[PDB]
Amino acid sequence: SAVPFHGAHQAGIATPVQDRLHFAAFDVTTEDRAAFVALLKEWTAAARRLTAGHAVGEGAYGGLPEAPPDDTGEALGLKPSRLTLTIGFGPSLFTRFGLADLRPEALADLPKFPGDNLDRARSGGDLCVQACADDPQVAVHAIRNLARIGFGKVVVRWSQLGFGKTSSTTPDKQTPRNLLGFKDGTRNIAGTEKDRLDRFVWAAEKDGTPWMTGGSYLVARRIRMHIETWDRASLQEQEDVFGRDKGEGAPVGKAKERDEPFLKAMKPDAHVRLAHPDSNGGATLLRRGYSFTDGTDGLGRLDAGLFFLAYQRDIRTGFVPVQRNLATDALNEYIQHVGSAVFAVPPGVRDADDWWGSTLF
Amino acid sequence: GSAVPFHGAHQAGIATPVQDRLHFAAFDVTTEDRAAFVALLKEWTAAARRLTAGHAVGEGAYGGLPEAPPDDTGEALGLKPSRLTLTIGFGPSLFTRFGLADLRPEALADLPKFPGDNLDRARSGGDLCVQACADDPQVAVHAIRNLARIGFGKVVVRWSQLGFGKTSSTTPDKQTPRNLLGFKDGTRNIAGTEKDRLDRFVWAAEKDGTPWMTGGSYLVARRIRMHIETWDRASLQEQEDVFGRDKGEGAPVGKAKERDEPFLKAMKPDAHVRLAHPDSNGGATLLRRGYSFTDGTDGLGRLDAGLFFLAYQRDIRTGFVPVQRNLATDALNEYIQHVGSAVFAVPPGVRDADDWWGSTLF
Ligand code: HEM
Ligand code: HEM
Repeated sequence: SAVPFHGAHQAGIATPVQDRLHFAAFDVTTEDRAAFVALLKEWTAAARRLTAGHAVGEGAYGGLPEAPPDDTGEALGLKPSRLTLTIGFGPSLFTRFGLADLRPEALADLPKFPGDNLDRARSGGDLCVQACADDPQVAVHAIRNLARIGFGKVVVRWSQLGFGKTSSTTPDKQTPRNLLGFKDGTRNIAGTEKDRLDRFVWAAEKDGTPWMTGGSYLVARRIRMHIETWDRASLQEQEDVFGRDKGEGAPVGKAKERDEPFLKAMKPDAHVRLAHPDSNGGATLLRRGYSFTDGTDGLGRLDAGLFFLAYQRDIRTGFVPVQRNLATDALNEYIQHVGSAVFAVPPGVRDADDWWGSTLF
Repeated sequence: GSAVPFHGAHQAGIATPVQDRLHFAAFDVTTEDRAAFVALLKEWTAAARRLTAGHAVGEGAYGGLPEAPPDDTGEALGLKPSRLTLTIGFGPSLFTRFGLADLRPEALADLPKFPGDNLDRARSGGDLCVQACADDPQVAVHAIRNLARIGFGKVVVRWSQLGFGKTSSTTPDKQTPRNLLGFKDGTRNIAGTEKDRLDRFVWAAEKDGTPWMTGGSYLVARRIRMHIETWDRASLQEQEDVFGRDKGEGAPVGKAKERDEPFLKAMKPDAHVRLAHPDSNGGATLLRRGYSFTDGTDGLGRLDAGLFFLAYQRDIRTGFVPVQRNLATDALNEYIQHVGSAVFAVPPGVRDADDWWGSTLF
C-alpha cells in the first residue's frame, strides 16, 4: 500500500513496479543556487507527504479562505497507491550553479543512433521526476503539485503518462504484455537480486563520483510503435522478429517462457539475440518502462508505443553498447525513437532531515 | 474483474457503473457500399461479444496459420474482461450516406454556437463512434485497435480521446470521484438503478417520433480544457464560490454533508450548481459520464489538462442544449474552454446473439 520514501537508495528503482507512470522533465529558470537548494528542500518535504498519502502543506482545504489551497485537492480520499517519487539531474543542470566539474563521467551524452528521430521538444531536460503509482490520478496529482510548488523556479519541459499491468485484475505471478503482443520483462534484473543491482545498477564509490554513491543513471527513450504495420505482419514474422513465440513467450525451440534461451536457434537479427548480455560482453540493464497510448495522429494512426526506461551503474557500459548492438535489429522496421533523455539519479533520502540532492549541494 | 453483459434492451456503457478508464474513438466511413457497411456492422458486434467476455476476436491471438497475421493483435491475452463495455453511436453526417437522410431523428439536433466556443474541427464531428470503457486501459485500447483493424478500408479513425480516470458516477453508493479542479463530480447525477428517471430523461421512446431509436439514447461530447494555472492561483473561497459546494466534503453551501439537497438561493447568482440544476432549467436532467484527460505539456511550461465531457439524454433539444445555454453566465467559464464537440445517436441494445448493432436502422 505504501513504499518507504527514505532509504539508502531512492525508491522507485528496485521497488515493486506499480501500475501507472507519470514522467516529467523540468527546466530550471533561476540562476540562484540558494533559490534552487531551497526548492529541493521544499520538494522533499512535499514528497514525504505525497508518498504517505497526505496533502501537501497545510492541506487541500480548511485554511484562510482568502489564500489559495496549499494542495490542489484531486487526491483527497485516495490511498498512497504505492506512490514512489524519483528525481534525476540532467546534463544541462551542471552548466548552472557552477557545478560543471561535478558532472559524473558516467552521465555520458548519447550518440546519435541509426534511425533516431529525436523530437527536441520531448527530449532532454534539466531534471526529472518519475512518479509511479497504481492509481494514475495519484501520480498526476504529485506531478501537478510539484510543478505548482516550483513555479517561477522551474517549468515542465515535457510530460509522459504510461501504464503497465492492472494489479486489481492481473497476477504478480504473470508477465505483462507490451502493445506488440509479446510478454515483456522475462529476462530483467529483479529487485530481489541485491548482487545484480550492486554490480549492474547502483553507482559505487570507487566508480569516480562520490556524491553519486547509491545513485544510478537513467536513460529514457520515447519509442513510437508502427502498430498498423506490425498488425499486418504474419505471426511468423513477429515471432521471427523477437526470437520468442507469441503465446507462451518461450525462446524458439524451448517450451517454457523462462527456459534459458539458445541464441544460435534465433535469426541473427532477432531482438533477444542482439539485446542479450552474451552478445554484449555482459552488459545488463534494469528495464522499468511503460506502454503509452497518447491518442491518434492526423492520419488515423495510433500514437502508441513504449516509454523505455533503463537504470544502470554506467551509461557507457549499459545502454550505449546494447543500443548500439541493435543497429540491425529486425524490430527496427516497426519502431522509431522519437524522444530521449539521460539523468543521474542521486542516492536516497536517508532520514527526515535529509533532502533531495544534498550530497551534491 | 467481472464481465458486464453485452446484450439487453439498451446498450451497456450508459447506465452501467462508471469504469475507471476510457478510450473514445470517432470514425468516418470510407465506403459508399451499404452492404459493405452492414457487413462491417455484423462483424463488429461479433468481435464485441468476444472482447466484452475476455476472449480473442476470430481464431485467437496465436496458434493459427504461421504465414498469416493473427486474428487478434494479442495484447489483452491473459487479462480479465475488466468490466469492458463497448457503446456505438451514429453521427449526423452519416445520414447523408446510404440514403439514410429521412431516418435522422429530430432529437439528433446540431448544436448551436455557444459563447466561448472554440472548436477544433479536427477533433470534432464524426460519422460514428465507439465508446470503450474498462477498468484496464490495455483492455480498452485493445478493443478500439482490433475494431479499427477489422474496419480497415470501410472506416477510418477521425480522432480519439483517452480518459485516464473517471469524473462521473452512476452509483451514488460508492465514493464520488474528483475532477482535476479538486471537487467531487457526480454527486447529483442519474443513477443506474433509478429506472424511473432513466426512462424519463435518457432512453428514447417510441412516441418520441423516431421508432428505430426506441430504447436508445442521444450522446453529446464536449472536449473542455481547464486553465489550471489560473485556477490554482485562486483562493479557496473563490473556488468554492464558483461551484456552490465546498471543496472538502462537497456539500451545498451552508449544508454539512455532500448529499444534503442544495438550497439554491444561498448560492451566488452565477454559481455552477445553481445554473446547471434542473430547477433552474425547467427540469432538464442529464446523465453525466465524463472522464479526465491530460495530453502532455502545452509547450508553455505547464500541464495540459481538462475534462472529456459526455452526457446521455432522451433528447438533445431538451437535455444539453438548454442546460448549456443557461451556463452562459457561469462563473466556471472563466476557467474552462470548450475545444471539441460532437453529437451521436446511440441506438438500442443488441437483443440477442442473432441481433447486431444498428439492425433497427438498417
Ligand atoms: C518497442 C521497443 C521494444 C520492444 C517491443 C522490446 C521487446 C522486448 C521483448 C519481447 C523482450 C523479451 C522478453 C524480455 O523482456 O525479457 C525483450 C528483451 C530485451 N530487450 Fe527489448 N524491446 C524494445 C526495446 C529495447 C531497447 C531500446 C533495448 C536496449 C537499449 C532493449 C533491450 C532488451 C534486453 C537487454 C532484453 C533482455 C534480453 C535477454 O537478456 O534475454 N529493448 N525486449
Ligand atoms: C470542466 C467542466 C465541468 C466541471 C469541472 C463541472 C463540475 C461540476 C461539479 C463540481 C458539480 C457538482 C456535483 C455534482 O452534482 O456532480 C457539477 C454538477 C452539475 N454539472 Fe458540471 N461541470 C462541468 C461542466 C458541465 C457541463 C458542460 C454541464 C452541462 C452542459 C454540466 C452540468 C452539470 C449538472 C446538470 C450538474 C448537476 C446539478 C444538480 O442537479 O445539482 N457541468 N458539475
